Amino acid sequence: AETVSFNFNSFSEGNPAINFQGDVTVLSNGNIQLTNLNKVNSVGRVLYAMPVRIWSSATGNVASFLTSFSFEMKDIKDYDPADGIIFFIAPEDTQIPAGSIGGGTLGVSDTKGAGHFVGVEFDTYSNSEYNDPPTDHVGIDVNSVDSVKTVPWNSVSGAVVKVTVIYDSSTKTLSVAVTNDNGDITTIAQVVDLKAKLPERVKFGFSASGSLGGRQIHLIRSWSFTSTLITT
Amino acid sequence: AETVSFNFNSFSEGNPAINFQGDVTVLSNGNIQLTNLNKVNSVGRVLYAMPVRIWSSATGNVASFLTSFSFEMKDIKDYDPADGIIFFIAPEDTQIPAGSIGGGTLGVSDTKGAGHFVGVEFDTYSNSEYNDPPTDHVGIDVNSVDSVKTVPWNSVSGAVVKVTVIYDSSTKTLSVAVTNDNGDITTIAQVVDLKAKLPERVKFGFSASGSLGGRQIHLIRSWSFTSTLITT
Amino acid sequence: AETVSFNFNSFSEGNPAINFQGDVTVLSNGNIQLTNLNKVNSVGRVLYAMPVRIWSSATGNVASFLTSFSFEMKDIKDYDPADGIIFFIAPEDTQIPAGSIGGGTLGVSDTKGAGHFVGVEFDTYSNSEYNDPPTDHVGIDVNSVDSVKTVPWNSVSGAVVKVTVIYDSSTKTLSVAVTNDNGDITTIAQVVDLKAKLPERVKFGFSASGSLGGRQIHLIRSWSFTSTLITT
Amino acid sequence: AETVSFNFNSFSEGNPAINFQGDVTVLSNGNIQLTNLNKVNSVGRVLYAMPVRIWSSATGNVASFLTSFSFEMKDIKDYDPADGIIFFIAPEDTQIPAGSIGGGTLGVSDTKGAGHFVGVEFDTYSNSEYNDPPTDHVGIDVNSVDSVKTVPWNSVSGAVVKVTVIYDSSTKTLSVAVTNDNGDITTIAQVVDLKAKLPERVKFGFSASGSLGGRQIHLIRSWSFTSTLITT
Ligand SMILES: OC[C@H]1O[C@@H](O[C@H]2[C@H](O)[C@@H](O)[C@@H](O)O[C@@H]2CO)[C@H](O)[C@@H](O)[C@H]1O
Ligand SMILES: OC[C@H]1O[C@@H](O[C@H]2[C@H](O)[C@@H](O)[C@@H](O)O[C@@H]2CO)[C@H](O)[C@@H](O)[C@H]1O
Ligand SMILES: OC[C@H]1O[C@@H](O[C@H]2[C@H](O)[C@@H](O)[C@@H](O)O[C@@H]2CO)[C@H](O)[C@@H](O)[C@H]1O
Ligand SMILES: OC[C@H]1O[C@@H](O[C@H]2[C@H](O)[C@@H](O)[C@@H](O)O[C@@H]2CO)[C@H](O)[C@@H](O)[C@H]1O
Ligand SMILES: [Ca+2]
Ligand SMILES: [Ca+2]
Ligand SMILES: [Ca+2]
Ligand SMILES: [Ca+2]
Ligand SMILES: [Mn+2]
Ligand SMILES: [Mn+2]
Ligand SMILES: [Mn+2]
Ligand SMILES: [Mn+2]
Repeated sequence: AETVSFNFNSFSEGNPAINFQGDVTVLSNGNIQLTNLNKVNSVGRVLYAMPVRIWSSATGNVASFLTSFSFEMKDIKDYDPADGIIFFIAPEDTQIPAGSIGGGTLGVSDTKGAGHFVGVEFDTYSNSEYNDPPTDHVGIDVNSVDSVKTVPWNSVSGAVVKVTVIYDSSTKTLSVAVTNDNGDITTIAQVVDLKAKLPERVKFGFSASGSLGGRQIHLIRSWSFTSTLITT
Repeated sequence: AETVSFNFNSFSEGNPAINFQGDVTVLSNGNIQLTNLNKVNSVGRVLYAMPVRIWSSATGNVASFLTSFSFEMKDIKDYDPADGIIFFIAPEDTQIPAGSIGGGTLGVSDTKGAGHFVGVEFDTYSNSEYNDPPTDHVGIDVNSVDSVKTVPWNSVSGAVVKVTVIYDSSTKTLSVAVTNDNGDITTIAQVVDLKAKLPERVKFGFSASGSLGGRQIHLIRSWSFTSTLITT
Repeated sequence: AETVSFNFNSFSEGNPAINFQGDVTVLSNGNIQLTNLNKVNSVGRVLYAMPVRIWSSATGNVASFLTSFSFEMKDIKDYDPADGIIFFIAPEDTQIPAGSIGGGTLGVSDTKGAGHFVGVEFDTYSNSEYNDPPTDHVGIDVNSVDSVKTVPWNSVSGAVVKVTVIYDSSTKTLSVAVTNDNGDITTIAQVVDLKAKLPERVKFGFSASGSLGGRQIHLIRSWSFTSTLITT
Repeated sequence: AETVSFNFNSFSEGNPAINFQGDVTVLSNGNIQLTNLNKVNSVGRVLYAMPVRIWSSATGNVASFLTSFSFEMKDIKDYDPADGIIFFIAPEDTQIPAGSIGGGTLGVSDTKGAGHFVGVEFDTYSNSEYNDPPTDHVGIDVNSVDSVKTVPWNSVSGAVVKVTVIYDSSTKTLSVAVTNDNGDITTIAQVVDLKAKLPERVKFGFSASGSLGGRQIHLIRSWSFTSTLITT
């Protein structure tokens, strides 16, 4: 089988194994800070530089993957804690949408909320334009920030959140387990045909954004990942 | 919310949080050995002593849970490396089946391979009487060792295996991510309505067994667990 | 290490992790109400259902623990706001003393004030028969409600009180930090050898009581706890 | 009573409430990074700007206090993870020792390891010149980094540690509870006469240092404090 595996307990600007897009910046503590607190409509994204083959066009097999990462979102004086973080999968040539307004687009979609990607969003602001639930939530996104499915969640400022994601190729099931600071877990699963939605080779990464009045600290602390594609 | 969470990096006899059934033994390194290498049809089971309420008859809600554990199976001279380990969920009054023949029953079912439990098996011997695939495998079991679903797997002697399981109550999806020593991951997912198959109060644990000719070292090295039930 | 850890931000009847004894009742808001305002000499106790091994006779080791909890006492019309709440540790077979008169015994001692337990009381009535200080007070109790040591305190009706207790096994020191509604803190420390006073396995819990004329609302709002025993 | 209370969920340079000394720096995420990874023998300290009266020469009373804080230490490529962080109490005019060599001095003692301060150290390097234990450890220091008492500990890279400290004026006991990432707790308590070792007006703060070959990330994430002095 074809396996791609990597582990990051801290990051560094200059590490070729990672693509930095937008306002992303690396702190002296190794944390990746996605958005710039001073910029309006800030958008920052980080992608694993090596594209991953999530499915074979020859066998029709989709890859199974296991990934876990930890992030932290914190409030900053006088700004609404917005808009959130999104773990996404997109075509290998993905870039921040031209003229991105940040905000509820989470840095992965156009103004209508459309884009080419599959991801798990940790949404901390309710955008009625994208049919967001009234509270903070974790959502499964398929080519749109208008979630296919969401579950109520609570974003605690300064809290380190651990997330585990399992994608089972056979069932095409995407399940997420979120471990909040207080020990409680929040889960959400959704069948998503990766081969029908994305190209053979994709890139994995994170993205976050802010608006003029909505800004907060978005940090990726660590990230381990393993994908296995059966080639037979 | 109602959360039960525990983390075992090592075990020690005398700990009231752990119930031992059968040929279980605690090694000095803190590892648990499930079967006795000198006994015919050995069965060993370890359970979290406290019953967990996976669903509420009052709200009809089912709990979501996230658990990861690591184990090791090592061949011993002369015996067939069998029969494996099973991570199961059973009624709180669960006991080793009376007159258990061990072997392919994995210590959780009767001779016909039937019993009251839901589990994830790491089967290393092909029992045709229970329709086992021809190779080592991982399987989702529901009241039977005749798996509802299996996925080809490989048990490497002396290899430390890491497993992560997510049960999403909303979708009733049980997903398993197995990480082999060589970095490759194996996944298997299955929709299982815990509320329909199990009583409100259950116990979680591991069971291993052998036969006269089938014997091998079965080790549980660690186990972390978190279940969250919505009480409103 | 052998660690037992739990966290309760709210409670609900049916959670097997909790044992109720006496007139305990769970409110719709998730709070636990210890006594029944309509019963004479009411006594209500809640205990963590799983026995904890605070010390090993095999190693002579004693565990250290950190626990924090919040409670509230509210006066009711024209009953005496009596008699208080007590956080205690007792043998796992602990039951409300037979023929308990409640009142000043706080639900853990006999009529003479004797019992088998260690605890921290938040006393709101002064029982001369138990040598209570003339005012409300926090006290360290060892097998008796005739506190080994007390510190003046003031129970404010309707006020939420936060408590932090640290037990350092090495020095056998039990220190308590009580944070009042107004912001001030009250502390009390006392060396207590748990190994000498209690058996290896015990239970932690809260007890409250009243009498015929002494009754009030005793509420347990939250409770987090962690103990670690060195097994080596 | 005279009570001083403050709570920081994030810090920032320019906040008059805090004094910065040495190589301290405030990351955009609100975290305080005590040492400079690029400087040899780096020392950074942070203090609550306002001196706190711990004892009174008039009444002879000593204040009790409750304080908890969280920090994080993480390794950096090719540098020994040293030397650690220390929560200290010192005269209101306390300064980084003249000609400090950082390293095992933790930025509070001279070359011989002497200084005017009381503190709890989270020591990650074994300096035999100060009689350190052979492993990472937590220690109570009184005017010397030659801890009056230490307890075995383990500094996990990238893990967020929570510390709770209670000082009971009555028994003059200083007990510390350290909650590790894996949930285990470590405690240490020592009787310390603040009145005899420190002036009436003191300053609380954190200090960390490194050497040429010894460097690591030292972050202070949050800090709440409450001291109450009985003025009668
Ligand atoms: O409050 C945060 C949200 O802001 C929305 O945009 C605001 C913008 O921040 C404000 O300055 C003004 O222009 O009104 C806009 C419309 O609400 C974002 O659209 C939303 O995503 C949040 O970031
Ligand atoms: O070889 C391992 C398998 O043994 C099977 O039982 C054998 C037994 O070991 C042998 O001594 C003889 O009695 O024949 C039995 C039937 O094949 C178990 O049934 C199977 O589960 C494996 O353990
Ligand atoms: O007033 C509260 C105290 O009452 C004492 O008991 C009283 C009882 O309430 C009253 O009805 C009558 O029977 O006299 C008793 C003796 O004083 C309790 O002993 C004390 O603990 C408080 O609850
Ligand atoms: O390795 C960390 C320890 O370093 C010790 O100092 C070293 C110094 O880092 C190195 O450059 C060379 O000069 O040898 C010194 C002697 O060991 C510190 O004394 C110790 O506290 C640690 O930081
Ligand atoms: Ca949104
Ligand atoms: Ca089998
Ligand atoms: Ca009393
Ligand atoms: Ca040192
Ligand atoms: Mn959304
Ligand atoms: Mn099988
Ligand atoms: Mn009393
Ligand atoms: Mn030291």
